[PDB]
Amino acid sequence: NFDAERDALNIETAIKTKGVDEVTIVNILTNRSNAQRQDIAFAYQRRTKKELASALKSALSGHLETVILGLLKTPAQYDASELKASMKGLGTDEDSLIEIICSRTNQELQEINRVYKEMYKTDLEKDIISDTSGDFRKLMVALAKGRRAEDGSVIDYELIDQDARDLYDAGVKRKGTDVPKWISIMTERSVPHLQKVFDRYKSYSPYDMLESIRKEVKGDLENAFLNLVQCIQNKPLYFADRLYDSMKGKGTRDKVLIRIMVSRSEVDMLKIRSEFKRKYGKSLYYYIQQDTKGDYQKALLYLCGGDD
Ligand SMILES: O=C(O)C1=C[C@H](O)[C@@H](OS(=O)(=O)O)[C@H](O[C@H]2[C@H](O)[C@@H](NS(=O)(=O)O)[C@@H](O[C@H]3[C@H](O)[C@@H](OS(=O)(=O)O)[C@H](O[C@H]4[C@H](O)[C@@H](NS(=O)(=O)O)[C@@H](O)O[C@@H]4COS(=O)(=O)O)O[C@H]3C(=O)O)O[C@@H]2COS(=O)(=O)O)O1
Ligand SMILES: [Ca+2]
Ligand SMILES: [Ca+2]
Ligand SMILES: [Ca+2]
Ligand SMILES: [Ca+2]
Ligand SMILES: [Ca+2]
Repeated sequence: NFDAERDALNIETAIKTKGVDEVTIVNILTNRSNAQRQDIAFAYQRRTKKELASALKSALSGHLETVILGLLKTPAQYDASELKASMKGLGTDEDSLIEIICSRTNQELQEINRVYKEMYKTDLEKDIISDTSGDFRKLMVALAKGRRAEDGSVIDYELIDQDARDLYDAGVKRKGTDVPKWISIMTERSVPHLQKVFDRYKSYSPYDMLESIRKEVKGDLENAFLNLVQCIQNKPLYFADRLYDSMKGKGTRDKVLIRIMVSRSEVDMLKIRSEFKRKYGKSLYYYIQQDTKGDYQKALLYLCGGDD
């Protein structure tokens, strides 16, 4: 059914139409997989001898341009470019750096590290170091390696219990905090293993893992731990909460809204939508529809995949 040559032709016609036909551009690109969009990009240059990304940057503008250009990048290229943006200058946008690093899998991070190095001619780890400090740096650097332990054939309940007590001994139980212990356990163990550790943790601590973080640490280190634990406990819900935060109240934090819709549209959007509706009462579709307008809105609603 998919025809890259046909799509590229229709996009070119839309770009050259007087005033630019954004609707057609959105209708096509937001209804094609990332892989198909790559095929469309090669077909476009093959036909016009011009790069699609460049053509669209000139033809589009505002939030819509941001969405479209983001969709044209491969998953790794997009994440790599988003990370670079968060660390730009004094990289004061720690929240974006945290979101990406705390949610990507070993496989995703392996490709991100590779592409980041190819695109910016520098190791992702070095830029992270420059935009982080203290234990916050140690945690982010560790996570970015994407070297989380694999899932064993058999569940190690003895270790699960061990880690749970260690987490407790390292924080709430003692004066101060043994941050390195928290970092080692939360970055080295597999996600599934940690989901069980956090459950078992409730048997030793009167505060769950999240509340324990709020009482033990502060600042970016605290926020990084909060994002990590949330994502480990329930990734779809984590993104649903970040999305809600990006639209609640006056205005919109477009940087977050666009990045999540673009990066998770083909990953777990169905689960994100379900968690969103369950917690916020309204559908994600409804929130997007109410916080944005025009072609930009249309594009995001297509990435949403539907109403709930
Ligand atoms: O939640 C609010 O912050 C908010 C809600 C209320 O609706 C209203 O509050 S009230 O007390 O006045 O009653 C007020 O509305 C805001 C709106 O929230 C702002 N959006 S934000 O910038 O994202 O924070 C903003 O909206 C204007 C923006 O330029 C833009 O909004 S959005 O689509 O990004 O959400 C939109 O402008 C274009 C839009 O970019 C185009 N998109 S396309 O992809 O190119 O097709 C397209 O949709 O057209 C619109 C409108 O174009 S026009 O304005 O040139 O005709 O909408 C803008 C707008 O509606 O003004 O500002 C409004 C109004 O706030 S103000 O203080 O009265 O100026 O706040
Ligand atoms: Ca137009
Ligand atoms: Ca432009
Ligand atoms: Ca303590
Ligand atoms: Ca809003
Ligand atoms: Ca808005």
